[PDB]
Amino acid sequence: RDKIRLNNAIWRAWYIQY
Amino acid sequence: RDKIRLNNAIWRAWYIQY
Amino acid sequence: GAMGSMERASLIQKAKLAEQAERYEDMAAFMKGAVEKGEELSCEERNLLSVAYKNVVGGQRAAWRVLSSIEQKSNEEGSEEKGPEVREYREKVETELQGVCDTVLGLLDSHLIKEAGDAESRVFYLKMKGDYYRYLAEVATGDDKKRIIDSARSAYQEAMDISKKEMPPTNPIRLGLALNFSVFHYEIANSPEEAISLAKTTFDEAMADLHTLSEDSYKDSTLIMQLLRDNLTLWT
Amino acid sequence: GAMGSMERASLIQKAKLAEQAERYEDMAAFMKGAVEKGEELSCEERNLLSVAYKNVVGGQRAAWRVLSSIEQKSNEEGSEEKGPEVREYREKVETELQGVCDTVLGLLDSHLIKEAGDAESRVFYLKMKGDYYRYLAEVATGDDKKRIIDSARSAYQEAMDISKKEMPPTNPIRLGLALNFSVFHYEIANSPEEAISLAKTTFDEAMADLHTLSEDSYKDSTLIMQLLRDNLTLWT
Ligand SMILES: O=C(COc1ccccc1P(=O)(O)O)NCC(F)(F)c1ccccc1
Ligand SMILES: O=C(COc1ccccc1P(=O)(O)O)NCC(F)(F)c1ccccc1
Repeated sequence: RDKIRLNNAIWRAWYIQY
Repeated sequence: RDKIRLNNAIWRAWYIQY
Repeated sequence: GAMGSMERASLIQKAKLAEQAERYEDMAAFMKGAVEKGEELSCEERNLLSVAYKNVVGGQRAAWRVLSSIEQKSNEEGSEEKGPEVREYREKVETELQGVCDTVLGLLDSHLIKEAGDAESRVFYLKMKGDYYRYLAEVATGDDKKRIIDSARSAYQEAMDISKKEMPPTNPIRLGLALNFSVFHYEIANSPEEAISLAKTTFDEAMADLHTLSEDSYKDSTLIMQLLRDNLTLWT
Repeated sequence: GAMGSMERASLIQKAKLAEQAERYEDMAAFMKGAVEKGEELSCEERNLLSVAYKNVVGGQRAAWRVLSSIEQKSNEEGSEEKGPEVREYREKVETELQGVCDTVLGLLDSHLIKEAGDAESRVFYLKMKGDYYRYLAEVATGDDKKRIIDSARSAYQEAMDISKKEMPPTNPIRLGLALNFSVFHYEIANSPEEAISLAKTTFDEAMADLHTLSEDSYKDSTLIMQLLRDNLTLWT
C-alpha cells in the first residue's frame, strides 16, 4: 500500500511542479 | 553504492539458491 | 494478428507469466491477442488487459516527462540549445505513446464496450477509454487537444452515470473511476475545484458504505480511498 | 541499418537521453547505430554501449530466471503441469536474449576488437565478449554449452593477460574484468575455488595500490573492490 501511495504521489506531484 | 551492492548480492545469490 | 494462431487460453496464461516476469510489452501483446479472439473478457482478464497497457503507457509517459523536462531546459538563453535531437527523440516517444493509446482505444471500440452489458464490465471499459484519451491529452496541443479532452470527458461521464446507478459507493471500479476522473479534472481540464469536489464527495460516500464490506473488500476500497485522500492533501 | 541516416553525434546524444529516460532498448539501438558508423569509440561512448546492452540483457535474464523458476515448479507430480505454455514463453525470452547477445558479439567482432589498439579499449571489449558469451552460457545446454563456455573463457583470459601487463591493479576496467571472470568461474565453469582465489588476489593487489589514487579514482576502485568482497562473503 505504501509503495502504491508513494508512486501515486510522485506522479501527481510532477504535474504540480511542471 | 548500497543499491549497487544490494543489486549485485541478489543476482549472485540467485545462482546459489537455484 | 501474430497471436492469431495461439489459443485464447494460452494467450491468457502467457499474459499472467509475462506479468510475473514484469514483461509488460509481451503481456499487452498477449492480451491484445486474447481480445481479438472476439469473446467477452472475464473480471480477471479485464484486470490483465488494464495492468498490461497501464504499465506500457506508464513507462512511455515517464520517459516523455523526462525528455520534456530536458527539452524545456535547453530551449532558452540560460542554457545552450542542443540542436533538434531532444525534440526529435521526445517526438519519437510521443508517437509511440500515441500508438499504444490508439491500440487500446481500438480494442475498446472493437468491440469490448459494445458487447459489455454488465455494469462492472461496461464501467471498467469506459473508464479505460477515458484514461487513454487522458494520456493522449497530456501530449496534445491546441484544437486537437480540445477534442481529445472532450472524448476523455464523455467516456468518464458515461462511466460515472452508470456507476452511480448500478454500483455501491465502495465498489473498487466505481472508486478507481472517480479517482481518475478527478485527476482528469485537475491535470487535464483545468478544473481543480471540480477535481477536489469529486474526490471529497467520493471519499465521504465510500466512507459511509464501508460498514457493508467484508474485510477483503474493505482492504480494496480503503486503498483507493487513501489515494483520493492523498490527492486531496496535495491539491488543497 | 535504420540509424544509417542519422549523424553519429546525434546517435550519441540520443543514447544519453535514452539513458536518462531509462529507455535501454532505444539506447542500445542508438549505440549500435553509432558503432556501425565504423569509427572507434571514446571512453564515454564505450560506457554508453555497455550500459545500454547490460540493461537490456539484464532485463531478459531476470525474466528468464522468473520463468525458469516457474517452469521447474510445474514439471513434477507435486504440482499439476500447465501444458507447453511456460516452456514456450521461456524459449521465446531465451531466443530474444540470444539475439541480443549475438548482436553485441557481432558488434565487438565487426570491428571494435580488431581496431582497439589501446589497452583500455581492448580490455574493455574483450571483457564484454566474455560477458555476452557468459550470458549465452547461462541458457545453453550440452555440447553447445561447452563451446560457448570456452569462448567466454578465451575472451576473459586474453583480457586478463593484457590488463595485467598494461594496467595498474586499481584500474576500474581491470577490476571489473576480474570481478566478472570470477563470477564466470563460480557460476559457469563450476570452479568455485578459482573464483574465490581470483577475487581474493584481485582485492589484495588493488588494496596495496590504493595509495596511488586521487579521491575520485579511489571511490571508483573501492566500489568494485566492495563487490569482490561481497561475492567472497557469499561464496565462502
Ligand atoms: O499511481 C498512480 C500514478 O499515475 C499513473 C502511473 C502509471 C500509469 C497510470 C497512472 P494514472 O493515475 O495517471 O492513470 N496512479 C494510481 C494507480 F496506480 F493508477 C492506482 C493504483 C491503485 C489503485 C487505483 C489506481
Ligand atoms: O549487480 C550485478 C548483478 O549482475 C548483473 C546484473 C545485470 C546485468 C549483468 C550482471 P553480471 O554481473 O552477471 O554481468 N553485477 C555487477 C555490476 F552491476 F555489473 C557492476 C556494478 C558496478 C561495478 C561493476 C559491476
